[PDB]
Amino acid sequence: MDVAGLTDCGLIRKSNQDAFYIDEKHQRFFIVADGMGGEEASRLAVDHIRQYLETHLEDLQHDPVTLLRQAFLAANHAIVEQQRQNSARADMGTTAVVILLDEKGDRAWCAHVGDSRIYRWRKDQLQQITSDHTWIAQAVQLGSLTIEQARQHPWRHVLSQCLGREDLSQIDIQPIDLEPGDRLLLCSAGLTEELTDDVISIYLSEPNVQKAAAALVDAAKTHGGRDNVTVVVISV
Ligand SMILES: [Ca+2]
Ligand SMILES: [Ca+2]
Ligand SMILES: [Mg+2]
Ligand SMILES: [Mg+2]
Repeated sequence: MDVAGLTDCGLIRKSNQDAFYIDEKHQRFFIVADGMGGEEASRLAVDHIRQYLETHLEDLQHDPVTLLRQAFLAANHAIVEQQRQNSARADMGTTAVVILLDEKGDRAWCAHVGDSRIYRWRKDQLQQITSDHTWIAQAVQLGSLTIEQARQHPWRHVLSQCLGREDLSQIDIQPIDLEPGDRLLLCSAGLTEELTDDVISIYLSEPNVQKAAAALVDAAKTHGGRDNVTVVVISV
């Protein structure tokens, strides 16, 4: 498999509070986080999830749901501890999206908290796997609010879940089976606020994943680059 990752401050923001990690050694897991002390929070999330998976993958890869829940909870606690040991950054928080591949490499466990996304691409069609933890997306799902005005709503990106909360309740985890030639995309909402799914799907069709990742970021900036933007692209 091939993988590429890229983060960019974008054209407007003063600093980049997104972070990411790719397991380049063994290609087992991939992480993107979007902070909001947001830089501390996203860095804690990425580091703690990485270290937890590195440590427990061997023992727990047979129970990926428990492994992922425990990794996310470790990150959550680390952020909450720093909130307590820090009045200034008392409300710091971050999203996270994680893919953990099984040993064989043709199943991706997708885990997330927040409005960063995982997508799967296949033969020029793109599917969003994760459902945003936003008050707005919850409306579209269970009630009155179309994707039409939801994508236009001003509270579009207010989070209903984030890492860094004592009362973290929801960690969404689901498996997806993979076929050769599939692409997986982990991204912060800096990408999807600028690029429609149709546009994203085109850049993902670029055979070279390093080129696809760079093109996605460049495209997000050419479209306005209003926020930090991070992508990880995996070719199966
Ligand atoms: Ca942010
Ligand atoms: Ca954001
Ligand atoms: Mg097959
Ligand atoms: Mg724009």
